[PDB]
Amino acid sequence: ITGEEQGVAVATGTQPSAPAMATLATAATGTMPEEWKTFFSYY
Amino acid sequence: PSAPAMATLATAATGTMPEEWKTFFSYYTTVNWSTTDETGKVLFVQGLSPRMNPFLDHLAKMYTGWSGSMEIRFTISGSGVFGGKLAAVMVPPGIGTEGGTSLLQFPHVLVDARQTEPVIFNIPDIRTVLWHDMHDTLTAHLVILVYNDLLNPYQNTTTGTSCTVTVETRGGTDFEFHLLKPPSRKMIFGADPSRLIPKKSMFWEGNRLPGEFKGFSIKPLVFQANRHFDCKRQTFGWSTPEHAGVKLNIQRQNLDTEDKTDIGVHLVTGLKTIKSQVPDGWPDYYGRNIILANTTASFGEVSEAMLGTVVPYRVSGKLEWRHLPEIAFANGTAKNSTIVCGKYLTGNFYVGGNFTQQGNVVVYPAFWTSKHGDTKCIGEDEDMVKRIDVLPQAQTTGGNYPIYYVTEFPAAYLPAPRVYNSQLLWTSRLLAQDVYDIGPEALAVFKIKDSAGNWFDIGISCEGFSFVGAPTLPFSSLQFPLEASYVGMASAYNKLQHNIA
Amino acid sequence: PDITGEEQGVAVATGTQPSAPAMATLATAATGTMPEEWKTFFSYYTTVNWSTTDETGKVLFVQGLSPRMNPFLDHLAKMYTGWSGSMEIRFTISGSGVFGGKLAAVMVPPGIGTEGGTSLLQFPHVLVDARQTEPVIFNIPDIRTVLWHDMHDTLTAHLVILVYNDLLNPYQTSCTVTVETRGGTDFEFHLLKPPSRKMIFGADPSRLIPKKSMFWEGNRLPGEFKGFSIKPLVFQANRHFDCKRQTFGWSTPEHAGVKLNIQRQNLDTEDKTDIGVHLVTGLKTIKSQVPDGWPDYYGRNIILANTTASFGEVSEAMLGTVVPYRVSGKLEWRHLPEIAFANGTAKNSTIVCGKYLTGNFYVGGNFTQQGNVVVYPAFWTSKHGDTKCIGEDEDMVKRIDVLPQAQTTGGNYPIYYVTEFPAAYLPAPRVYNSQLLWTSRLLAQDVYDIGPEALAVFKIKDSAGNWFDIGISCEGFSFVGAPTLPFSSLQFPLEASYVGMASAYNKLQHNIA
Amino acid sequence: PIYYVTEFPAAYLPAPRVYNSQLLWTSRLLAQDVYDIGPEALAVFKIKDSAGN
Repeated sequence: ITGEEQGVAVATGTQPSAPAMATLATAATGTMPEEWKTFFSYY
Repeated sequence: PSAPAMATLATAATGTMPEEWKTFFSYYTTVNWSTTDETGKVLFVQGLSPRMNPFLDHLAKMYTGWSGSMEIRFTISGSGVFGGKLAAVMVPPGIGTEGGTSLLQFPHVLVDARQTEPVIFNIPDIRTVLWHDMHDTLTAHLVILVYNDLLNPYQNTTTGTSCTVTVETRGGTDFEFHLLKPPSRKMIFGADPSRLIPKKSMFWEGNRLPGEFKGFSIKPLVFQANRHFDCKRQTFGWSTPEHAGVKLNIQRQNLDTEDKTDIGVHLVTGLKTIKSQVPDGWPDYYGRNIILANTTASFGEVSEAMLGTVVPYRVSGKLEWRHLPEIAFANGTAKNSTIVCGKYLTGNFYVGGNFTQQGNVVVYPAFWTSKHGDTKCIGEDEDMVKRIDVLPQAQTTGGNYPIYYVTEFPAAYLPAPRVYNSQLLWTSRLLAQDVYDIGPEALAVFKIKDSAGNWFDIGISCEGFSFVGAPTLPFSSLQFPLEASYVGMASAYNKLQHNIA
Repeated sequence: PDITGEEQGVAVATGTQPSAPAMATLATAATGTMPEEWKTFFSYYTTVNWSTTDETGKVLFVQGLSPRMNPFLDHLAKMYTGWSGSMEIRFTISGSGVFGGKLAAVMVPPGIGTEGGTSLLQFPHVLVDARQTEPVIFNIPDIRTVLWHDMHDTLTAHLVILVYNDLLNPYQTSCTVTVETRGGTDFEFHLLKPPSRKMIFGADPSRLIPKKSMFWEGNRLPGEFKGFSIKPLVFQANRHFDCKRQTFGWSTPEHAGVKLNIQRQNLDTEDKTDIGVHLVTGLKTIKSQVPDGWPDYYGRNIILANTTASFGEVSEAMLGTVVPYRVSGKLEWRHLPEIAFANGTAKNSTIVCGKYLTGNFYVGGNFTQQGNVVVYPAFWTSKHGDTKCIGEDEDMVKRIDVLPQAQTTGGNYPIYYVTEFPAAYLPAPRVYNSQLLWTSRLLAQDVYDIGPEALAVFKIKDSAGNWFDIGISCEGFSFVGAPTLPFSSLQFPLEASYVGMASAYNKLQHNIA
Repeated sequence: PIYYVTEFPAAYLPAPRVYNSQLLWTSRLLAQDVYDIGPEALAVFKIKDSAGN
């Protein structure tokens, strides 16, 4: 069966951490996703 | 007198839907997947060109442009036992297929070696312009890489085991030719390069010397001037392509050796010229510094002669000539029964033969003397090819190698005697009278069939040299009844494919 | 499941799919297209000449309905096996308003005979004046007996352009008429094939005469083609091949020399005054002991004398230039001279040559070694009093067997193709040929359907619009339908089109200024 | 560990060669700036020959 690009594949893990640590990091530094398209830059 | 009725009855009898070449898939190639093909190895590269599907191949000759996508139908026909994974990568237009392993960092679909159904790929039609032109190569590519090697559990036959991948093509739902053109009409910047290689081997003459085709040779380098014509009508040789032989005016012994011991040398006049001073049909390959000493009668003492057969021309009378025997060709004034000069067609042209009468005559290159030690086809040597002012050439063009066509010519010591030919005679007659589509960065590709599934692409460049993918393919394995079949315009920098036992 | 259909397979999307419909619409707008463009407009087909000398009822243009009538349909036809429907004819006369005459197009139904004569005016004709100053548009209905037509059907409808009123010319010239064709609304191809899948059975007569004069080599001696000649009787033994692959000759179509072997013996002629002679053994033979490729024409009674100086012989046998066959050493041969060919018995120094190639074979030449050689027939002459082209004389045409021969046949005169050969004091040297070389290669490799009383008629066309019909008989001989016509006028770069199967003993057609 | 091998002429030594701790460029850099490679870390560069080895 043809396997997709995006990944048709199976997920696996063992004893993982949380995703709230991602929120912790996002708090640490307020990095909105696509910033560079927001502010001019000297030329 | 007529009726629609009659047309209705014919549709009943025969079932034709009025444009049904767009519905089915048609054969394109078969690519061998070996149990010895290393990861990343490129199985299959093919840029979007209408020229694939035979039917669009036909219809294209009648159109100036094209658009839309096309479909590729793979049939992976392995056993249920074989393990293996085949990668499919679409290359954004203009990015090269340089090296397999890398490409894999594109987005890519995986195709398993044990698939029960064929796979249909729609090569996208990414374009910057509203409609393409019949020669445009800056198109999206499809690359089929090997991702995990073809595992066969069985190794009792230890090596050389294989699987078969057959390719079929169709117009996409949206493929549509654009501008109607008469068949046979030359497009601006070139004629249709389809008519370059005859269809059948039977018709294959070499451009160097007349003979029956006997196979192909591969070299790292390639070089020929005479009767070699580029895609764009330029030609650095000196001859019209007709193998008519070279017909000359014979001057008497006025500059023949005066202290001779052997058959004399006679300065001649070309009478027809393409290039100044050069007789039309001067044999291109012969030894430098030839010695005509000891040339009593036999000529077999000469090292690299190009002996020619002789016959009279527009004599209009009693044949006052003597018994015209054979000629040795030469070039370069000498102080004795020798011919010193070489490397260039600057010097005066001379004729080795027992001639006494002044007049005009035809001579054909007819036999090759050689040194007793020859193991080399006529034209192996740069040093012996003859230049006017420039030798064209080709070397490995992005992993693609130049080929010489090989043909028989009678040639003294050499067992199985051969001459190397740059261009097929056909390809030469054309490309003389017409300009051809082969772009500066192009490679017009042909497909050479014999039997047993043997095939190998030959491609023609701008310069008009024949190219091949790999450098050592066993030509020895082929069957004579070769057949050519145009393919398309492949990007010069790609690798040409090859599939032979 | 296991079964796989003509159009099936998993659909897979890779990478960037760029919204096909929008771009397709953009392109469609960029260049409008109808379902079949080649049916909306008229395409140049053929021009035919019209001379003041043309009596009433002279046929100008004969064209049985086919796809070949139009360029685009002609090219498409490669992809199909069958056709149906009508074709629209647009024809024009161009001429000075001073000229006067009328021309009548009639759509001849299949069963009618397409010859001239005033009776052909008497069924629905459309007529054009030399002053009309407008194309006239008339339709060719597709009358059939069979539900659809094959690609070679000879039962098709016919178009004849007659001279109605002669072409008067106040001053004292040839006008020109052009034909433009168009697919009808009803035209429709049928069973679909790949091109490169050659026509039916590989027995197709269309593969006989090459489409361009660039390839028209002759079957008697090598060289580039110079037109045709008419004769009351036409004959040749060698390289002549019948419908049935029967050949009374002694040669394969190869036309690449004679593969012979020389015996050292000088045959003890006069030590002077002649080059002596060697007997010959052929390395190869298609028939009886006959070496492959002796010249079919040369003088009997070859008096070799004084020949030591040069080949000044009368009534020549072919002089031929010589090569060593192949060797493993340096070169065993010496100073190979020009050969002169001969057959029969060496009764004397001179070789007694018969009309028949039954005797031993001999060559005049200063040989002394033994070895294999190849010789090419390369020069000829006769006595100064002669002007006859090579192959004209019955007697000099050499025979093993029955000498095939074509008589003036049912209003048709057999023809020789003429090509040039190197020869001297024979003004404009020519050699006569029963066949083209392509019609010798073929007819060797394949059997054909050429009927016992049927001819395969080909339309050979000048540039200047002239045309005439050449038909290949079961015997392989070419025929045309006049005792004499001005081939002198013929422009050298001809083309041929296959016209179909026509009964032998019906006259052939011709239209030359 | 590895030696970058290069050729400069010598006597009596077939296939003359020299051993090198660092490419010239890998030395030019590491002079001009403080690259952040750690005490127990390796900056890994993948070397692909033509043909894929």
